[PDB]
Amino acid sequence: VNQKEIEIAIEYFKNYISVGEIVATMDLKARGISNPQAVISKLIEMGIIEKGEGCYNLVR
Ligand SMILES: [Gd]
Ligand SMILES: [Gd]
Repeated sequence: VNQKEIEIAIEYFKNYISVGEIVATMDLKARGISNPQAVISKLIEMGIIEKGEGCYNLVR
């Protein structure tokens, strides 16, 4: 997973606190992330975001 892509996704979830799986996937691809699934998994691993039911929440 690319480091610039990690920084792009982090900034995205900071501005969008709770976002659905499908909107997040669409919006991350729009900001140049071809594989948002991989970046999202890494952000969960890092404790940046948590996964609910088809929704991602910024841990804070
Ligand atoms: Gd939780
Ligand atoms: Gd959760």
